[PDB]
Amino acid sequence: MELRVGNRYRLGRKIGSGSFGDIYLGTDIAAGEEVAIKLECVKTKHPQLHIESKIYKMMQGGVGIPTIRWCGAEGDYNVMVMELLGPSLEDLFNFCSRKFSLKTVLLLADQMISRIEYIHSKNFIHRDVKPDNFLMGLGKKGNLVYIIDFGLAKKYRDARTHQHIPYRENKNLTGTARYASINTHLGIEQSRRDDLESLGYVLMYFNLGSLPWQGLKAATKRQKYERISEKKMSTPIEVLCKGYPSEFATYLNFCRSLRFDDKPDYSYLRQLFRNLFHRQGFSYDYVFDWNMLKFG
Amino acid sequence: MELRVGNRYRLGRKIGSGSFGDIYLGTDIAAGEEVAIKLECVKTKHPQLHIESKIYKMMQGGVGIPTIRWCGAEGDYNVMVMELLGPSLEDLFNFCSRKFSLKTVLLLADQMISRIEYIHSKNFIHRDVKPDNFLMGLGKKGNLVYIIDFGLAKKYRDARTHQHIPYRENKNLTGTARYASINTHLGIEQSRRDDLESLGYVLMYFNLGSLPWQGLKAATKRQKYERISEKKMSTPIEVLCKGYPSEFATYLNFCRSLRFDDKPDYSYLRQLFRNLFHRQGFSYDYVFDWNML
Repeated sequence: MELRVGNRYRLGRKIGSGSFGDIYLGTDIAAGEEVAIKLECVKTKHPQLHIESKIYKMMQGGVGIPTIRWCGAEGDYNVMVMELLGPSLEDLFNFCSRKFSLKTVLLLADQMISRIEYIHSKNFIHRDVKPDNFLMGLGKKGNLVYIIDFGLAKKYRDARTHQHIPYRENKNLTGTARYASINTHLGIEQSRRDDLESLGYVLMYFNLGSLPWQGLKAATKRQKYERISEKKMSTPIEVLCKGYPSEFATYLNFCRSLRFDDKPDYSYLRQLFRNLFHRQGFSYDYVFDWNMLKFG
Repeated sequence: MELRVGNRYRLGRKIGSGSFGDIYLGTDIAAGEEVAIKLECVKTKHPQLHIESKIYKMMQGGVGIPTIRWCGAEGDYNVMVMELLGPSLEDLFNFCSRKFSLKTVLLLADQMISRIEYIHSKNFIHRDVKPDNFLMGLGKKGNLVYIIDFGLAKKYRDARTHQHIPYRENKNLTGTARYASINTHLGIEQSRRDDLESLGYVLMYFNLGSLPWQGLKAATKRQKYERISEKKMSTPIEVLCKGYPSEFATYLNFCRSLRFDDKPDYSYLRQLFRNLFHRQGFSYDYVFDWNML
């Protein structure tokens, strides 16, 4: 027979995986809406999915935040049902043969910095900023970048008093070593500035095709991240951003300078890229590389 | 047979002397890792080790604080094993022909000011700030400045009431006289302002290569101190910092004006240098002087 979670959610193909497990394609039969079901094995060891849902619900209403359909349990699984979105930026990147033009990077950067700014206004740091955790909407929302996966996210200040978490060393879960900030590598607690730094890397990855510390291929020993850490701290911003508009190097440097508790000047950051956008004479249409690909 | 402390670490070369003990090289036989061993003879008239191990423990979790591995009582000694770290800022200074470039000095100044700030948030004052008490980490943490040696550390306010300690004078000089603040030389009770003033002299030591009171000939130690104090008190900060970015002069001045119980504004003090780092067009890379050799 057919497999249906909840009652209304027809389970489907395994379309991917996230932090708390796998992401399956599903269908709300009682509504005919294709949705995304994420299910974590009831008792793994650290049942973090009931936590992620909480965050999504705190962010509910924000621009570019996926809507949650249902949260609950079904046997050996606790399922979260959320809005199915378009391809991730990684998919689109590969789709474009791993080549984003400056305009698209600038067009994207503007929205990515806004999603990041929003999570922070709600007292949280994302902690795992990568091209996979951003998706494009569908249909009418086709030009809006969405931010997903609040698995490694953390509250960085009291939601009432707004008192920032203290400066100490990390005793938590880390994200992708490839887009990690230098502090993450130094073993320091992550905060607002670190989310923006990784973005600097995501942006440079989109411009470069791949990062310099990417694919070092180390030995069988436990830490390959030691090489990444090194390659990363040894590669100066001026060399990394070589051959590109200074706004990118100026972006990374600024983020590196910020103190653990400084509130970032987001507008300044949006300002750098917009000025460059207007300079190169770009129209602010939401026509991206992947839209032009249909004509060659 | 082989010298084995607590049946866990083999003892090695004495690599120095802490505030009240000797630091020996050690090897966690099991994990093979290199550690640092501090020893205090049980028959000491002024046991501090049990006090110091406690302080390191309170400090645990802070950025740049060394880890204590084990504490044990051997036959004739009390033992405190802690993680071994990299070279100190003195060993690197000397390695670098005793010359630190502006950005290396600024990049360190920021971390050094963070550590002191941290300790103060824990209700303690270091009271012996010098380059020897600052060590770089190992491997990936090799870009992190650590603070060590809490042997002379004193609590400056109640752990609960936060009632700052009383003003007292006629005290004795505590710490290296070369970096000791003018107040320390005047036998005045130490507080937060003193830890930061001394850090000031440490920065200029890195800039200048030597300090105006360093090298005075004297036989008697109190005579030594008397001379050092004289030169120090008689050397204008404006003159001292001659030719270096005013920020340093601004720093020492600020420090020498905080009232005894004043809560230093560590952000302003850091903002000076971060602003200077910025005006010099310095970029944020973790490559230091010693890395260009």
